[PDB]
Amino acid sequence: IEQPRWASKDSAAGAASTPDEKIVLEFVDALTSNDAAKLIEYFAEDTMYQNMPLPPAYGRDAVEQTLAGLFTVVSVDAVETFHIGSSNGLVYTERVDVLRALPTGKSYNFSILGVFQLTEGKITGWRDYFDLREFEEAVDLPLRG
Repeated sequence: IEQPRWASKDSAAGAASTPDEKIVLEFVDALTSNDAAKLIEYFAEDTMYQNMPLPPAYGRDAVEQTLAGLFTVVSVDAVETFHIGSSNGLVYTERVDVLRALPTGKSYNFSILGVFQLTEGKITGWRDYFDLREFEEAVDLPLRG
């Protein structure tokens, strides 16, 4: 999985330079855990998680459940973060997630730009934007949108 032509060293993951950037980098790196119980610890009680524009999860319980549901049908095999940056309390990750369907073994590269909001170092919001065309096939759960 190569570096894109448009990747900029000035915003590379290794150049993350605020507490929030470093926390978010750590979190998306921990996605390969496939471990909802570990991942949920990064979230505030008052929080949200959405794969745009699918129905959002609000509240830590809902986030935990949807993360747990994901890892029953999908392994996040790799996360490759090309850019990380932050502005006005928001953190951006321009990246690629590699998802492998557990029942088919088929692998999928998703180009993602995600925005995170943290409050006192805990995730208050997380919205990933990417193409969902292959998402319905890749995740063996009914899309609810």
